[PDB]
Amino acid sequence: HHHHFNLPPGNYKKPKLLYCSNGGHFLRILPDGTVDGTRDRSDQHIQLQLSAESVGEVYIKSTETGQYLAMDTDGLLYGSQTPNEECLFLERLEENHYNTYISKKHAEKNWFVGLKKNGSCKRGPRTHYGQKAILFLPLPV
Repeated sequence: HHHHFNLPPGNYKKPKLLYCSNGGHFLRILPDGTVDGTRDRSDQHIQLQLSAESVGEVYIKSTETGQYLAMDTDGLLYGSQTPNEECLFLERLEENHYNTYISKKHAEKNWFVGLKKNGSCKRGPRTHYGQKAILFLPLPV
């Protein structure tokens, strides 16, 4: 493995919001496949359903649109209509509290899901362990 195996304590029974501490945005997957963040808790595209493919490996799906979160070969997040290898993330505990999501496809590169303070997503190569951008908290919908 390229990464530790500390797992968060939550579960996949309910959908969640993924809140990023960095700028205080919720991860959003828009109908046209765009991925960004918003602080609007009333947005209909921030409700996400996580599911485990293997222990610690997840899909992250928009409940409104059905799209899967995915990271492409240049490190950009996008919404995928179908599950593919780019849609699997290694979900881990971080700093004894937060959830992080590493691209499984790009795990050797340490490419994370992350949000900037201005609510734009991070590109994979601009992410790294230690950043605030990569830290999420799952919140009830």
